[PDB]
Amino acid sequence: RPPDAFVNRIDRNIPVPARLRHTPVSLIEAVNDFHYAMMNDEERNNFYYEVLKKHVTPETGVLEIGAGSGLLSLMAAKLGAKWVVAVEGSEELAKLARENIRANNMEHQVKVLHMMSTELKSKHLPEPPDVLLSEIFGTMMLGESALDYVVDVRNRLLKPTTKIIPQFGTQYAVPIECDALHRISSVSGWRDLDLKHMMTLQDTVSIVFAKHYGIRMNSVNFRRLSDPIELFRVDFSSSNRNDIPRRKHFDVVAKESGTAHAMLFYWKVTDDEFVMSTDPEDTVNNFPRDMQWGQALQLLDASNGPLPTPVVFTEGKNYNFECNFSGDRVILHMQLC
Amino acid sequence: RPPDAFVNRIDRNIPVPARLRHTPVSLIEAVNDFHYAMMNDEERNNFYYEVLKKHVTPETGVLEIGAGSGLLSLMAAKLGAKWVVAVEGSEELAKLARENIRANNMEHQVKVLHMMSTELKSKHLPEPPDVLLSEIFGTMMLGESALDYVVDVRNRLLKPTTKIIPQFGTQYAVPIECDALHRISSVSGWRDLDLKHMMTLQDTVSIVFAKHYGIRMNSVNFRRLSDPIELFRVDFSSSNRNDIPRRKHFDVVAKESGTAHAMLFYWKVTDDEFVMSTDPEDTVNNFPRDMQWGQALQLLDASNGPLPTPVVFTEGKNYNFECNFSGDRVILHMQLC
Ligand SMILES: Nc1ncnc2c1ncn2[C@@H]1O[C@H](CSCC[C@H](N)C(=O)O)[C@@H](O)[C@H]1O
Ligand SMILES: Nc1ncnc2c1ncn2[C@@H]1O[C@H](CSCC[C@H](N)C(=O)O)[C@@H](O)[C@H]1O
Repeated sequence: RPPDAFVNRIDRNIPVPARLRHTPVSLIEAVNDFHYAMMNDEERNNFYYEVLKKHVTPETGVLEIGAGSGLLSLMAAKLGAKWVVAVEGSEELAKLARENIRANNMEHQVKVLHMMSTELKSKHLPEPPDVLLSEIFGTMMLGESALDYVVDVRNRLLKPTTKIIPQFGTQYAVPIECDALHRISSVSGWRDLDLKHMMTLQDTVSIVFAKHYGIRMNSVNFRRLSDPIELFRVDFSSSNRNDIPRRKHFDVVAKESGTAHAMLFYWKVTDDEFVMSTDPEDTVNNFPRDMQWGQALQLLDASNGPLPTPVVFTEGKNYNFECNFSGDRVILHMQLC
Repeated sequence: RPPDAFVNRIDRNIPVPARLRHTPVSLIEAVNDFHYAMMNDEERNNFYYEVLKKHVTPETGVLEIGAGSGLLSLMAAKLGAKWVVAVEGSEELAKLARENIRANNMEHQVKVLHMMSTELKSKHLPEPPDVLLSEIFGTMMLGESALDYVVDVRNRLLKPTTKIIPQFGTQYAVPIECDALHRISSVSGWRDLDLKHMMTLQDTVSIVFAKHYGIRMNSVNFRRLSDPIELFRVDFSSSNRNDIPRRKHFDVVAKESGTAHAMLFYWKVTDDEFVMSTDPEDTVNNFPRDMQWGQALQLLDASNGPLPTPVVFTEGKNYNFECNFSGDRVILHMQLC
């Protein structure tokens, strides 16, 4: 009986079926919160299948960072890989991956190791892999430290001819007007009652996932006020942290007049002709993707006064933004200068 | 300098304006996550204004449970209340309420006490109030223990003629088919790869807010498969916990054929002719309400087998559900029998 069995925190008058009772709550939460949505992103699954298909042969050894359900590792095995090893940091997700492997009679082909990729050593593998596979992207592309984890494996366990899937990733930002977002992130007053003091607290610093607001970008009216800003691009086979500056400046030309309530962040990952994008334009008919990755938002303050100042764009004018990054390049912030 | 100053957990390369720097993170989170949306629910504000208007005179003393921003207490003062006392459990929200009161020059009329209502005593008030006011409703109506807190004050601090605002609340449930929800809460497979084992973990126990899924009910296709089920009704001036059974059974007649993926929960609060509803039908044009309260969902399992069994409705047939409550009546669960 696990100390964190699901049944423990449920009220004793509420029924819990046997299949859930003694399962750790953390696993039920991970699968219900994330994994069903991931597995229903058919375009994501197809992207990985098509890219793997270009590379996997009976002679190809495949290493995956982050087994999860085991789906992508199962794909590599389906495609006839020589061997597949997947690392998974979560003990319970590792067990679950093994169950899915068992269900598809592939225990002889796919091995799941419970460990973080940082702890993986050459002795844990039959030989250096021909393919390195991962899907550890966040709502922000590098949100789950994809670059750092791939770099660590790339430095230590691969060989010169190893194909890293996926190869490329680009993080974008675009200033947007969005009245729905504005109405849940600001206030002025109610009739003759002044509530402007509430604005002193407006969080124009944090990156917040659209999901956290309760919003799906594809389901509200918003306007992109400029062409997309490429914040940075990485090649997972060659890039390092220092390929991304700690501070960058961008000249943003307004294509539309309006209020830039927020910066909208989305990304695009590619490998040869195949593309995995979180641009709302590309996810109108991909509800599971909008639920699993969605997009991120940072509210914009034009200045540093006692109250936030709206960022107002006039068509045809230039707007300079300073982008600051954390050391690991995971956290960023856009400030009008 | 507070130990939990907002600036503390922000990366040192990311700018933070003075207005945010030394403010406790908990306050910034509460206001950004909840209070802007609340304050932009114009129908909620109008409901309270109109009900207060029926009762508040220069002779009326008003007690509010839960000051928050201070908006509703400010309304009572605007309407010319004799005196207004609002309790607020959060020290920082109490301070914020006081700031809003100051901004509207009403410090002589509205007093905010930092305490939970359970700690409020007769000596803290000028006299027993003529009006008790609260907006402590959750996504589930009793989710923030509204009944318990009102009952405690009602037992101790009021007088026979005290008007309790709002008077009535009714919690509803309705079985729904919703393909979008289904696609982020289930899986069967991917091509020839069997993923049915993942279904052993489907959480058909928890009440989960639509917001948590990332979903807004008014923005996805869903079908109500029966008339609404009234789970319980309360009169805040008279009801107690034992007016709600610990277990209830409901006969639900299918009006439509389809799969009942989930029970959808919403509520309606009334006082005389005025209504505050979280039924999606009533919130199509109230985005802030859908963001602040929204609706709740419980996934349905027809049985207690090793895998979940879909609940399938055929038009014209009867379906029996057992509703179990926690002791405080805050948590409930619907099970097909
Ligand atoms: N550096 C690392 N080492 C091992 N596991 C990791 C990791 N970073 C993330 N993970 C795990 O990787 C998974 C990412 S999501 C699962 C992806 C899965 N292969 C699929 O495509 O369907 C999570 O289960 C997480 O626990
Ligand atoms: N029993 C209780 N005693 C005191 N404060 C409470 C309470 N239950 C909830 N609260 C506080 O009540 C507030 C509810 S939301 C704020 C409502 C505000 N009066 C408005 O209508 O705009 C929160 O700030 C919460 O901290």
